[PDB]
Amino acid sequence: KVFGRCELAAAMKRHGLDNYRGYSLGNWVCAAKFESNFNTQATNRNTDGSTDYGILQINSRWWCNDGRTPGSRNLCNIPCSALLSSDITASVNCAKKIVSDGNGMNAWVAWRNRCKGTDVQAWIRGCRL
Ligand code: NA
Repeated sequence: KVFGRCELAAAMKRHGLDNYRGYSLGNWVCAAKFESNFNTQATNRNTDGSTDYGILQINSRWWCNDGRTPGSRNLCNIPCSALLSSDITASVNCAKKIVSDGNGMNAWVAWRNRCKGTDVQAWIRGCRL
């Protein structure tokens, strides 16, 4: 599923991501924009052989099981495929664990490089929330 900007902002708000660990909803929408272009089916292979999955490009090194990332963990206790669902519940629940891990949203390199410190409220501007 390719979400619309305001459609995804509403789905993230409904699942409790708005101001989760102090990160306003525009932060999460901005991260999803640059990670996946709002596509739940986004995948990216890393040089290390891990894979990033879904709207927030969650990695198999730590967070999900894909059966093909040697030495990895599955801290969200999900198959990585769950992160590609049209239903963002697995992505959001796992993002909550990631952003609680110590480095906040820096865990998402695209958030640090493209969202951090910018006017992230522009990502929810005009959305009925
Ligand atoms: Na894994």
